[PDB]
Amino acid sequence: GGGILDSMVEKLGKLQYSLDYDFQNNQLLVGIIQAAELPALDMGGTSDPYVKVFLLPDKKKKFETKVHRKTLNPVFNEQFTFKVPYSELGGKTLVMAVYDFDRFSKHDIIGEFKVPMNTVDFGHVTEEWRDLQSA
Ligand code: NA
Ligand code: NA
Ligand code: NA
Ligand code: NA
Ligand code: NA
Ligand code: NA
Ligand code: NA
Repeated sequence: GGGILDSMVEKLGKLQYSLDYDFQNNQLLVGIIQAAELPALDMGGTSDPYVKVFLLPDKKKKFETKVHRKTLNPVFNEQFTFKVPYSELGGKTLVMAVYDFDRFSKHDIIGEFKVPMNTVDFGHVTEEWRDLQSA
């Protein structure tokens, strides 16, 4: 069953987020809440996680949480706002990507996932845990 095991979702941790569309101010609100069970490094190391948060296909610069040093279970508790009228949302996709900050080399991705806005349930707050997907 090795081929089948290789196809399984790898244990790269999970991110909890929330989402709500503010119809008063016409903006998408995103909560980056916390991550859990991020993978250990070699030599028993922990990573320095942060999250990038952004819409596709939009080309504007990505939002980022603070970096949380030396933790596999960070609590971010950050909010981000996207000023996009509802009518223009559905064709877009929200991306959340967790990276390992390093000062001296490329920041390795830990993993990512995507939320197409056309299967967002508008008008109720969305909150879930999502397994980070390999990249
Ligand atoms: Na696997
Ligand atoms: Na694998
Ligand atoms: Na493999
Ligand atoms: Na994975
Ligand atoms: Na997983
Ligand atoms: Na995972
Ligand atoms: Na956590």
